[PDB]
Amino acid sequence: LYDTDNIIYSPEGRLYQVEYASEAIKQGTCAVAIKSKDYVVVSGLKKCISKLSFPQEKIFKIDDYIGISMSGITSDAKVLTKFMQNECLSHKFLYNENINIESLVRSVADKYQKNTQKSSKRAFGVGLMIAAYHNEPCIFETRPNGSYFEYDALSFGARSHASKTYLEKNLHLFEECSLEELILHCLKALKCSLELTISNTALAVVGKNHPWQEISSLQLEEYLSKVK
Amino acid sequence: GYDLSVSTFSPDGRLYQVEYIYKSINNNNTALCLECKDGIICCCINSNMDKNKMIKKNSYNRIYHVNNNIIITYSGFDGDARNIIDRARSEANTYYYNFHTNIPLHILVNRISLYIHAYTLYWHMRPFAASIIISSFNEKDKGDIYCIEPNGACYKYSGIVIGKNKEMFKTEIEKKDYKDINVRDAIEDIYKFILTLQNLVNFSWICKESSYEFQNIHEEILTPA
Amino acid sequence: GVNTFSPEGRLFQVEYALGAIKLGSTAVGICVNDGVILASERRISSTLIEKDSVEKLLSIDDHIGCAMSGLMADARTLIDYARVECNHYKFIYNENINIKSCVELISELALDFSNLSIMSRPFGVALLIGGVDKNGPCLWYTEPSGTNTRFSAASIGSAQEGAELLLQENYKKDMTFEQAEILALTVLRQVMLSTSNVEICAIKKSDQTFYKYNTDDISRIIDVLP
Amino acid sequence: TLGPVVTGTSVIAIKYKHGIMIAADRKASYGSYAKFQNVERIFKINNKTVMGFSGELADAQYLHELLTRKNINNLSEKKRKEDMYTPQHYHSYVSRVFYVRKNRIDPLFNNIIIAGINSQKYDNNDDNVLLYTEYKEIHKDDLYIGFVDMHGTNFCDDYITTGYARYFALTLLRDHYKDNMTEEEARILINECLRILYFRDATSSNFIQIVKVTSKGVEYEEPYILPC
Amino acid sequence: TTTLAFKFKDGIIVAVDSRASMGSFISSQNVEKIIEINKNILGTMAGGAADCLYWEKYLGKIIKIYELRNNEKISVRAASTILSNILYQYKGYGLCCGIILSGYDHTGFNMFYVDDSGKKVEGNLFSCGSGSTYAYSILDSAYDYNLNLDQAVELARNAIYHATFRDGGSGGKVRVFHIHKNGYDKIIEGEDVFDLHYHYTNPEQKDQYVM
Amino acid sequence: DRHLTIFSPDGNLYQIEYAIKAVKNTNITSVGVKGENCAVIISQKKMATKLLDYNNITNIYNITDEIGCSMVGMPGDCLSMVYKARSEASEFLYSNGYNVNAETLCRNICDKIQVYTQHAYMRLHACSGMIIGIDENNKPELFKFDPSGFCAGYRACVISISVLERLLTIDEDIRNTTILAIEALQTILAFDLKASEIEVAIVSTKNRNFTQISEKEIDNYLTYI
Amino acid sequence: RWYPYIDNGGTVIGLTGKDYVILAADTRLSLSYSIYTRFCPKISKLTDKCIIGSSGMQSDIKTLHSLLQKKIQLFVLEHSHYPDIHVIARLLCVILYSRRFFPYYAFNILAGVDENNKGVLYNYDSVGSYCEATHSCVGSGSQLILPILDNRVEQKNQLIKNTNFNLGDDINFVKDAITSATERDIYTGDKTLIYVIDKMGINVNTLDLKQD
Amino acid sequence: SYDRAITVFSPDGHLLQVEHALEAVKKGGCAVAIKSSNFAVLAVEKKNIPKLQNPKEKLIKLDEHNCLAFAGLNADARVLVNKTRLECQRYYLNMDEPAPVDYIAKYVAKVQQKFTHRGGVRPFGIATLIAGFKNNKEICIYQTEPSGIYAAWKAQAIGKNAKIVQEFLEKNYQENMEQKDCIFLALKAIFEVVELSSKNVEVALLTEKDLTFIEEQEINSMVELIDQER
Amino acid sequence: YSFSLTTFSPTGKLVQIEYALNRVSSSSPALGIRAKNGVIIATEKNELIEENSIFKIQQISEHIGIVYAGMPGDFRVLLKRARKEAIRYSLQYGSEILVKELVKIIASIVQEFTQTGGVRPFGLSLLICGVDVYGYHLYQIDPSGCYFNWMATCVGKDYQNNMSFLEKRYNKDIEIEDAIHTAILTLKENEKNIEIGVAKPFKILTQNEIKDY
Ligand SMILES: CCONC(=O)N1CCC[C@H](C(=O)N[C@@H](C)c2nc(-c3ccc(C#N)cc3)cs2)C1
Repeated sequence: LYDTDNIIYSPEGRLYQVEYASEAIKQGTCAVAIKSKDYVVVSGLKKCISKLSFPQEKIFKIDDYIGISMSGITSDAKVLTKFMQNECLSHKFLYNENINIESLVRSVADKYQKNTQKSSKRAFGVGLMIAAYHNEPCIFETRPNGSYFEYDALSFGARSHASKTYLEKNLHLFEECSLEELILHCLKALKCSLELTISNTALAVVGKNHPWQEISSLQLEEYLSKVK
Repeated sequence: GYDLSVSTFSPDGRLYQVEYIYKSINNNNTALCLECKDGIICCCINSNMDKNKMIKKNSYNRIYHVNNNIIITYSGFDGDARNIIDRARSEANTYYYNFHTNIPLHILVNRISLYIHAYTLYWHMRPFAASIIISSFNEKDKGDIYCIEPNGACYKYSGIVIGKNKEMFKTEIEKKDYKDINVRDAIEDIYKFILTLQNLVNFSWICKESSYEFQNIHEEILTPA
Repeated sequence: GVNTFSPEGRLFQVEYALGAIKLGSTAVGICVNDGVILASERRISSTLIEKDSVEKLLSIDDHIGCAMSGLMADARTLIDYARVECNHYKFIYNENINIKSCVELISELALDFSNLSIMSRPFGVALLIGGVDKNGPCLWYTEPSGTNTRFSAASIGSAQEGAELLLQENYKKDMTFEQAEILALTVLRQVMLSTSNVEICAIKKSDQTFYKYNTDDISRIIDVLP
Repeated sequence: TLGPVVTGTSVIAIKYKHGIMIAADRKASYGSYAKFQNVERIFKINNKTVMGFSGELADAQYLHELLTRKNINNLSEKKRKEDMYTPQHYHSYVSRVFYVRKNRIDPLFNNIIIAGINSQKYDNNDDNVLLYTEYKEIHKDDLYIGFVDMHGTNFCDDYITTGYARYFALTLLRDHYKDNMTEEEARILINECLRILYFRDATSSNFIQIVKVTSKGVEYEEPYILPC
Repeated sequence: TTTLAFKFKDGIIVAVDSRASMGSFISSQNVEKIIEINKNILGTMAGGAADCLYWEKYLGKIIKIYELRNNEKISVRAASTILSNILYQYKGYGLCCGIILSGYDHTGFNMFYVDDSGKKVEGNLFSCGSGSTYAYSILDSAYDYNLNLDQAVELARNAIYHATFRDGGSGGKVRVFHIHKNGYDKIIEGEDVFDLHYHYTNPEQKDQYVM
Repeated sequence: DRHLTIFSPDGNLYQIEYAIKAVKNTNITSVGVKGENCAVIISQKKMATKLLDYNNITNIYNITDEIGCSMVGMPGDCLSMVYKARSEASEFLYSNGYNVNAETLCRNICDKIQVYTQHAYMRLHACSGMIIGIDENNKPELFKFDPSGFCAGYRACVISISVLERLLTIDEDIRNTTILAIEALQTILAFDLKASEIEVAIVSTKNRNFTQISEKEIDNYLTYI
Repeated sequence: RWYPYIDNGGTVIGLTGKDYVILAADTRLSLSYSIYTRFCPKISKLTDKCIIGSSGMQSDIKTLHSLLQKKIQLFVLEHSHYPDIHVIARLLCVILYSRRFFPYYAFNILAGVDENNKGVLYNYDSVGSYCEATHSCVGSGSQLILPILDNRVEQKNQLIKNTNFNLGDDINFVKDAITSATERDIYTGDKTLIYVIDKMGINVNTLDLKQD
Repeated sequence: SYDRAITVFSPDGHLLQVEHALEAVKKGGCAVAIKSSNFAVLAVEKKNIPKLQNPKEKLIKLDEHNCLAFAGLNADARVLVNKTRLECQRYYLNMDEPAPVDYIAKYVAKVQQKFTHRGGVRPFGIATLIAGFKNNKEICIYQTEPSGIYAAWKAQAIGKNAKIVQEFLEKNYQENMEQKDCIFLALKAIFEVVELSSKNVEVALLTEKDLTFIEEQEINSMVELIDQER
Repeated sequence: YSFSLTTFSPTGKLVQIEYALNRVSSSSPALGIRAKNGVIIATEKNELIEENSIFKIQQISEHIGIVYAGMPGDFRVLLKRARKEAIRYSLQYGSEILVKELVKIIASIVQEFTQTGGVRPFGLSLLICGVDVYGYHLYQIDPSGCYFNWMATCVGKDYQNNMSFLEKRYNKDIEIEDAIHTAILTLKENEKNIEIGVAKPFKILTQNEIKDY
């Protein structure tokens, strides 16, 4: 009775539809993101329903130094990806400088929570992991209930608790480690979530004097060999 | 079955959605504002996210400012609070559009309280889940502190606490009169009441040392307190 | 509520619309280096129906075709939208749309009912859209949930599972275009054969042009079954 | 505005060793009548950005109030010193405003100069921005002076003159200007340019306001009378 | 400009020049004026080049969408009607378009003339542009229905040559296309009118030609 | 189903009764009394239901210099009705160029309230109002309305009725009317009242402007009784 | 009344070989017998194998180039590949025709090297009419340069031919063309920028000209 | 319900309002369409109280060359027919050629799907049988369901007891046939469900020139022949 | 969100109209009597409330007056609308509005809320009295939106008994004074309770005038 519509607060003081949208995030595949003094690396699992199916794209570009990973409903993620891309390019057209990530994440969070007020609309059933280098590496989590948070390290999706435990164990080493060491730590966390075939793992990097770039297949194979 | 809509009075004459919003806000993080002789000291305790160790240290700040001399803090949901804060900023900007002067604090309080109240009328809008402390300090007028409840009310205080554990914090801060105490001598007592660690707290004030303008405590003043 | 969520995080209307796409005649699509082929079963309920009037296969563009299952009228609306948008792209840019981009447009219209940013309910159709672009041939599956999936080979309709198993058991990457043709006919034969029983279309890498099969082409691959 | 009535005269601006120096006389003419002779014509946008105008006063005041509220909007969304908008951002905003107004055949009857310091590395002024209450040698590439026109055409140079100074002072600047000029050399050069403008321009005045945008912020020198 | 279409025994001939002069200055003598609207209908540019190019391509996209929806090639009459209605919708805006749409459909060989002012006229011998009167003179003098393909081709080439010779705003090259049942052919893709003058009127080339 | 503002099978509208119950639940009392050439409203200065600023609490309001009012009920609804009354008076002055009457303002406010009464999609304002002002014939006017959207003029009113009935020079008339209002509130509440917890507001022919007497004058009047 | 159009002057020359494109343009900006500045570039980069130069009103040119760059970047983000010069050409035509009843006062040359490693130049008027060419010129000086290019490139009035064209000779020819433009055109002068695209990318050279 | 979803997916996967519209269509009177070489015949049942109701309309001439026969709700049929006539004339204005039967059948099916999909509207409780001529001068018949799906038919029946008349038409259609034989086939087909009488049916022959209604005397003679046969 | 709250019952009844009818039935009574040379409408009804500010009988125009039974606020908005429509007809055609046209317009407006989405019917019944070139007019408008043309009628509480009394007492050829006396007789089944309005222009009779009658 208290979860039939999204505008009704529960007697405890909870919005059940928004919490169901936040529960839809857990069904997505695992994604992990970590950073250091310089770089950010984001890794994820490309869903493959059958051997005839190609893997599903997991990471997307937003700007020259911004990229995203998603967990939840893919259409919502596509809508928000288009919104962020148009916002970044509109800032680049109106003014001749890069958009602030803080303003962009605030805009995306406002766009989320605008749908949680009108009874006609529904909350966004997708959680976002925005990785960027504006003046320094940065990772942002955005949840369906309108909130966003900075993160030193981050992970979420199906079976993400083990990777989060690995990050809780190894957070103190990421700041001083080199870029290849950081890539190995991210890949080890992604393995701990679970087999890391060339097809089923997406990985990308962004940092100082390094635009957003998916690591190639040969380099990815070399790094996956180095994981042991 | 009268509590399933904000636009219906129960047989007792009560709107239960407002009471449920009150319960939700009381379940959220604690926020204090206090009126000292040289300034007002405001702070927030983000202890609900103590379990989350992955958060970047001192990044989730519930303290915001308007026109560089009006602190505005909240207890409730983040998105609704950001709507209220952006509306307050827009109203201040409109007042400067028309009149070339900063908006008075109480007119902003009335306008934003009416804006919050406007959502508690229709059957197709979610009422705001946030209690808002808006405050300022002046050399002449001393500290004006206003608390806007989710029901559209707005009340002036000489000290206010909202969020979880508000009763204990209220009776603790009520013990001593702060109209003859400075902010530097008050931060120690605020930390003592927060104990009854330091990366889950936010602070701000508008005293003379900040030239009566918004600021946050530097780590070198945080630590010795 | 059309937009209401479930406690499991799944939208009720999308979950219900997924039940509609199972119902329908079976169709299959195979992609090889030489080209892409889509075969489809016809439902000739009685002799009074004109056979050529009902067409399960059709063109979204000169270089794109599709096999559709589910609620047919919704499919006619979707293909009309796709045709308009594809020709708009060809006007605005003077080239051919990628099949991924057309599939993404069709998926973007699919969940227009949600009104996140006008349709009122989800579509009840699933589409195997094949075609040749600068990246070669490809074949993309889309469903009411709004998710797209590039496939080497795929099937839709009532006998989805059996056709999928037969495709998985008897598909190779480097197989000849005629090899893929006999694969399509064998899969449809096992699911259910003569001219006008099945409709076949092909888009080749050499031509990049839609080509609906007819008499003496349907029978040619029927004559070389194992 | 349908055309100018109360018009402001030329503005001069140059780079020098410690920052920007911008000069304007404090006269606004009502046709051919010195109705006002104490008019502030150079506006402080923020601690490292100032604006000057030549044209109708009402349009300039409108643009100044627009940029002022843009500055408070920027300050409200501030977390660190690098979040502040540089003179490049304000110059692009003014250019877009003038272009959009030009599309409708309804311009702001003005020619605008936007000047200041781009980089934040020379001081920590914007750590605690205050609104209601030795120098450093700054590189030429970290300074900014930019012209914006009624038709929206805009550009940047080491020295910008707007108004009638484009003929009288621009010649002397193109002859005598040099890089790394001292404050005194810049002052005497600007004084000579304003002397020639006062002698040869009817609408000009010999009551000058100089503003310095340096490492210690914006500094309004007390107005003075040009000797002879 | 000079564009000149005309029906004849085996089909339709279309012929155009290739200039895009901006007032007195010649901007380019290599412009394609016979826009292929689709595989059977052919366009033709006169007047404003931007409007003709844009709206003929728009008619092309409209015809492609119609043919894909209904699965049958459109008629010359329907394309002419759509173009005329679209152009009449922009009455009072300053468009400048003179178009000759020729083609083959199930009704037969059909030719139409359309204008930016909503005109639509069905005929068998049309000409547009600044040099249209001269091409009309040559065509109406020499036109016959029972001409062969080569006879009609040389007639069209001669008419275009005379139009370019008299008219200051026409010249460059001449492009002559032939439309038949199964499509169309570019009989002359491009040919300088310099050689046309020194072949037709001044073959001796011993002195300057007196007009 | 009593949720909507629709007719019950007995013909009653229960949402208006529930809103009136909401107004009564605040336990806030205000007494309006007319005089020969003056009108008084005396209201009780307390929150609707230690560090709270008790000077800021008030039920009386200034719609205009001449007209004033006292609203009782929900606080957000009270402020919203105050802003509606000010907008109505301002619109009247703009269109007609002379000051609206208390009577006409009450008519228009209840016309606005009837829209919420009739429309199902609008919640009713839990607000009763008591407006006073002098008319153009130099006589007082005391009008009063409730959440039902029905207004009436009263010789005296409360938001007990018999207590006023038995009780019922310009300076002497003003003094007697103020004493009557204070004594009526004291007798209705049935406990001795301090001057710091009540608020008196007066309009009169001598001073046309709405104004509230200071606490010293209220103390003098209480010591007089 | 206020007339919402000015001519900022200057010139932009474009040439193509079998496997390369050269685009020269002056960097003078002028209101009317006056000089705003002595360095205002007219050529912009769109992709790693395409450039656009233009002459006319400078605000229109700058806004058009920024909008076209934004549209190409959105195209790359959406369609997962970089557009050819022909795709950008049709896009520019549509963008210019969108303002058909209040046009961009800008005449453009779109230079690039296509999929087939073939140099392509598309010249554009204000209202979107456009065509391919081997050589083109826009701006104040164009009526001077274009007869020279017609004489040298496609010699028609010459009975014996010499078509031994190479990159260095073409660069020298374009340098001579812009030099002759500077001599006989008041609005052409100051430095000039020459962009070259042959097989790998863009290479930029600069040349001082007469400062008068 | 100004903009609200009246038709939505059920737990099984059906759009329940569409089947309810089909149930409404099953109440409508029987209507039969038969094709021939260059002409068609449409025969539709009529029910009217004798001696009171004016006999004077289930068949319609849509434009110069099309014709329609519906089964279901009559007011919905009337508004759909008015929209169809408007679109016929709109096409003939926008193309300067008469609307083909295939185009207008597609438009009617599109409109029915649109009312099956838009918010704040109810599905059309009517099935339709259109008959007409194409651009290539061939004649054909299109049957359109309430669910937005259409299809071309050689011969078809809609309305109450449609299955019996359909399976009767299956065993008697013989490709090209004369006008007399076509009309007689239509009469004996539609009379397998409705009572054997002359006044319970109206039948019309569509030719390239115009749609001609068969006079009551011919129908009565053919009814007498049918009665003598059985 | 525009959906009709008033809906047909399974027995073909608009029960919301029935409940509004019940509400006006529970309200205090009013009545009207039409004479050969006049028309009268009268009412029935604290010691602190002012009698001047609560007049149920109101004037729409110079020869049209109105009385109601039901809700006060609904009556005030309908009175404002009636005055606006009368002013609209006077501004358009010049002459003062006819009683029948005003009654038809108000009846249409009252019926509109019976069908418009998201609103309820008016909770009152009106009685218009007036004079024009076609004589004297008395018209009753229900919550349903139906206008009834009467010689004399009663509305509100105990209206059946009052109708029986008036039907026994009423005659067609009565005078203004006899009609006023019969109205007071019907209302009897004090001075301050009754208020009377008679339509020469429409007027409200002061308290002494009812006192002498
Ligand atoms: C402020 C602008 O400075 N003034 C300028 O730039 N001018 C004026 C003088 C002649 C110049 C000229 O003609 N330049 C040649 C290379 C051009 N040709 C075209 C063109 C476009 C489309 C078609 C077609 N179909 C044909 C030609 C566009 S430019 C263009």
